[PDB]
Amino acid sequence: SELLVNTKSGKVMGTRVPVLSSHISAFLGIPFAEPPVGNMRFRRPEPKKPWSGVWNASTYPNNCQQYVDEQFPGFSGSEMWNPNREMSEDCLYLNIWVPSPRPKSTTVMVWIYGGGFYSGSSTLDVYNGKYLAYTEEVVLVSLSYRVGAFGFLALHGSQEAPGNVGLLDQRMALQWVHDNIQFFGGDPKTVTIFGESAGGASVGMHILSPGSRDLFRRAILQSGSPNCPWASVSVAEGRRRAVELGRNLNCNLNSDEELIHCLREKKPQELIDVEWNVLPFDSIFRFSFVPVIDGEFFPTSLESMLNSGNFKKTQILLGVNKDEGSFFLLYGAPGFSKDSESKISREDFMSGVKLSVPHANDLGLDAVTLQYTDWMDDNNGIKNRDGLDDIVGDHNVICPLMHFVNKYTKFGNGTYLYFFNHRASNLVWPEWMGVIHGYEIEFVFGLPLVKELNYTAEEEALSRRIMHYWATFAKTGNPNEPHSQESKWPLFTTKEQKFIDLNTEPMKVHQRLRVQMCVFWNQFLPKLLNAT
Amino acid sequence: SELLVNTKSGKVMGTRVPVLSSHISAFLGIPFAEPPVGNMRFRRPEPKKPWSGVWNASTYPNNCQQYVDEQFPGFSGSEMWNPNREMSEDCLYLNIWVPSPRPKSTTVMVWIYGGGFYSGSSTLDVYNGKYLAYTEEVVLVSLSYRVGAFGFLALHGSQEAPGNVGLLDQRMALQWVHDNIQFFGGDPKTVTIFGESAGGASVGMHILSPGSRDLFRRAILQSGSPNCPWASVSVAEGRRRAVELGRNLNCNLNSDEELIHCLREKKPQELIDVEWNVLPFDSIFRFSFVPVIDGEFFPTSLESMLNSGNFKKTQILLGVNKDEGSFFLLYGAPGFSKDSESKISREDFMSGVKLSVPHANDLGLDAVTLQYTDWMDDNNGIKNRDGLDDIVGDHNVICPLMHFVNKYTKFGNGTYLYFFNHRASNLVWPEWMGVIHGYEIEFVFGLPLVKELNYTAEEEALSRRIMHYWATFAKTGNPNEPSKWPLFTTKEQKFIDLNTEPMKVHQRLRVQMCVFWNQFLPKLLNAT
Ligand SMILES: C[As+](C)(C)CCO[C@@H](c1ccccc1[N+](=O)O)C(F)(F)F
Ligand SMILES: C[As+](C)(C)CCO[C@@H](c1ccccc1[N+](=O)O)C(F)(F)F
Ligand SMILES: C[As+](C)(C)CCO[C@@H](c1ccccc1[N+](=O)O)C(F)(F)F
Ligand SMILES: C[As+](C)(C)CCO[C@@H](c1ccccc1[N+](=O)O)C(F)(F)F
Ligand SMILES: [Cl-]
Repeated sequence: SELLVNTKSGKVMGTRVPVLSSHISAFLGIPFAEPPVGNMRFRRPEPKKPWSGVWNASTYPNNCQQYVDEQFPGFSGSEMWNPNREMSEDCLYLNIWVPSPRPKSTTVMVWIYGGGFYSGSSTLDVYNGKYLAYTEEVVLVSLSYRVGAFGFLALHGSQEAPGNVGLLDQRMALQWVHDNIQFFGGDPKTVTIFGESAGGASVGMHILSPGSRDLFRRAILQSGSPNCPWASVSVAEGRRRAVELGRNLNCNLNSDEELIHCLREKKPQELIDVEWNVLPFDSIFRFSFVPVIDGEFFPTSLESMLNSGNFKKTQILLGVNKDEGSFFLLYGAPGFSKDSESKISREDFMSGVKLSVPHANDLGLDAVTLQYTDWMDDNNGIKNRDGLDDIVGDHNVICPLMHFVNKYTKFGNGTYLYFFNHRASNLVWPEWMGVIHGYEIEFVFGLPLVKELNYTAEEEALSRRIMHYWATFAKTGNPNEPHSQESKWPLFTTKEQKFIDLNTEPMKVHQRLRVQMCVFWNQFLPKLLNAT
Repeated sequence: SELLVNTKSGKVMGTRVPVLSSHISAFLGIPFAEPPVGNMRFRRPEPKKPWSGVWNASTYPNNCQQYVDEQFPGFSGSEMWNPNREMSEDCLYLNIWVPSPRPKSTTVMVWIYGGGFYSGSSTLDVYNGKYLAYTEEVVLVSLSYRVGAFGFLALHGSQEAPGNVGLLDQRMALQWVHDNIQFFGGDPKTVTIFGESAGGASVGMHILSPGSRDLFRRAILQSGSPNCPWASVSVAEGRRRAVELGRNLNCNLNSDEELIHCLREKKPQELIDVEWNVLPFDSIFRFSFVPVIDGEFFPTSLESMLNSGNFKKTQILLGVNKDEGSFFLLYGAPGFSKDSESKISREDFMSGVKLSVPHANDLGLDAVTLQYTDWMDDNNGIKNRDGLDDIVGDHNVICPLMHFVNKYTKFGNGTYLYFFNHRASNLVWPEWMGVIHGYEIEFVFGLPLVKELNYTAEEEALSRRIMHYWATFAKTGNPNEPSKWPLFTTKEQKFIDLNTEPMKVHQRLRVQMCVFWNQFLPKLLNAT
């Protein structure tokens, strides 16, 4: 049977699912690690021990314990990102979509959801992997990993809560894929890991980490890169936060042993409820428990590894969306509302840049402000809104990614950069938010191909070319089909620095994506701040 | 006679001079102070001792000892600024242009030449005051003052070379006008001091200095203000340079009096020959001997005086020209040439910014560069040129003056700001240089009216209105006679363009770049 598979660990029974007037195979909730529960909470994940009999893999598994967004209850625009299954610590599972009839040894794509390393689920409606698998005939894998404290509590020196275990869960799902994807018609030698936001950062951390390097061939990073300011902390910062987490729950703080034993006695939701209390400053686009530069999963600073070319050499495809910042300003900055134009006064702009660049001293904030203010028209609420938007998106996403692409390229074997700037005709968020962080995803997953979701014809077409670029990149390492008559996404090179827009207009090639502002964020500000 | 005048210090005989198919009286080289020579070198000026008989004021006096420019021998665009008379240390004279028939108690305008405090003359063809006096019926005065070491050698604490004597010379010329201009038909209660560059700066120093306030009514500042980076130094920096001059002429440096007596024994040119060697940085738009914040001519810091409103409260009219920096890049920056578009490479740009902002550290230089560079097209030679042309102009002239204008307006009684962006049709300098530092002057003095100088008909008209604004301001404190030039206010910050096209009103003159230069960069440099 097409739906029964003999994996290394045990047998698996999938389910046939309809997809655009056809069908394909799905294997949902397949375990790839022993449940990280009880005294195992905060520990490195252990391989799932073999099982006898058939594993029912016909339904999505649990989502990991995480903070649920309740800003807009019942609003589809936000809840579309919330867990849609029972949360549980027993959440280490992956999902596979296999074309029917089963392919021989085809391209694999592994999806690593984002969500600031504090949230995310593999089961969301926007991650339904059937359309992409079916349309591009690839084997699509959806993995999961512990988020928040559960996946990132870092008490360096301790083997009970070493940190980076959520990144280690990802690696184990990858190893799983490497050991078994062949039984599903996938080529373990041609696996592309791709992810958005903390998912794009994860992908890049696997490109850097020596222990993850050989578990994949190529990589795709969307709206996130490993060196993002919010994607990692030092061992000290990691330890301070874990200690503060304990102080927040009246834990014994004599030793890591006692602190850790204490935390393992708290119910999940108890940790979640104080999770945000450990951050250094009041801010936006900052998350509590994230990867740590431990000298193990990450041998040295991300920067030195990047400067010395100490990373996996291969082809990467990555890009950003036009308004990566709006989502965050809406949730945590004064002046912004989802029920208005959110025109920002000069006062709100000032408090806004402070909430956005939390680590900056006075001189630093002055420089940012100077950088994003039109002093001829400084009371213009629209300019102030768009100004703060760009601040948040340039600082947290775009410039850190450009820094990364520019470094990676000196050593890599092929880079393709994109700027997604298409505002969906059916977006549920207000107009001022633009092409929001996370909204190219529905195009990558081909949701526009399901007529009942009301996308325009041209949107279906955009979705089809994006999936084709992705899959084609995945199979070959170049998004372009050889000897094709269509316009060509050119190679990004350190000398030319070319990239394309991704929208419904005919492709356009541009150069030096946001250089001005990125020269500021990547070179100048860092210096100004170092000078102190 | 109309040409014979009894002054307080003595009798003076002027001379009749033609002007636009007509005539007016001219009184040239009237002495307003004892020649500051010999033992008097570097000292405060002493009032001119009265004389018996009649003083021959029919020809221009000597120009003060100064570094003559030889960058372009023969070339008129540069030589028009060099001394056109013999240089001497006996150079403290002033010139008066009086309309004929002699007016009664009329408006006076006193001109103060510039040239970074190291040069300048009262006799240049472009300062001939006959056109302005005749056309507007004002008594026009051009005074002079010691420049370079002779006017600003500063060994604070000594009476042999206290510093600021050149500013004290200007002040004495003002006292003279105050005590005598009435005898020439001028109203001492309606004296306007105006000047450009070091001259525009001087004007502001007299607005600041308590000792100079009651000697004039109003002020006009052209492309210069007191707080310009190049217009002053501290008592220590002043002393450091004075000592370094001695070290350069192998002088005994045991004490101030000894160092001084030694500098007095040198021939004028010997001092001039080592003048630039005392600058601490390798740069442009920087001059060796300049005013010193001594606590006497200037009570406190220029800024504290500005913040506390400690200065003369009156009306002021000032402005800048579009391309202040070009003159300076041409002379001292690589890449620039009088005979080419002077397109600048990225490398000549980096060095050019280091030459323009000599005090800033690396972080500072980065902020400057970041600010004036278009990174999507960083190898554009024209943007690099125009870009460097703005740095030097914004830093040295435009932003220091906008800072001044905004501090002054908080306490003042009326501000009028202009932006001069017309390029003379007959300019001898290359197009890339634009509207150069000092070229509004020919318009303020109405040279466009003398037909043989070949200015367009519309340039004569631009000159005519500029002169009328100046004189009308001088006379009433408002350049408008009952299209208006609106008042500048801290809320609106309005100013006008001064060109051939119909007047246009703008707001917030170069606010973007000046927020950088006046607020951000200073802070950056202090912190780091
Ligand atoms: C494809 As998503 C990385 C789950 C887009 C939204 O997620 C952001 C976010 C940003 C600003 C406000 C709220 C949220 N949110 O609720 O998820 C965050 F934080 F997860 F990264
Ligand atoms: C006690 As809280 C007001 C959930 C700490 C941070 O809150 C952020 C936030 C809240 C929810 C998802 C993402 C973010 N963020 O990325 O900053 C914001 F925006 F509300 F301040
Ligand atoms: C009305 As003027 C203030 C005597 C014209 C420019 O003079 C500048 C200058 C700037 C750059 C190069 C050369 C010179 N120059 O020979 O005078 C300086 F220095 F006098 F102010
Ligand atoms: C030994 As030299 C080459 C007379 C030091 C300064 O020289 C300036 C300069 C020379 C003549 C008039 C004005 C300036 N200036 O304002 O900087 C420049 F430009 F030549 F370097
Ligand atoms: Cl003495």
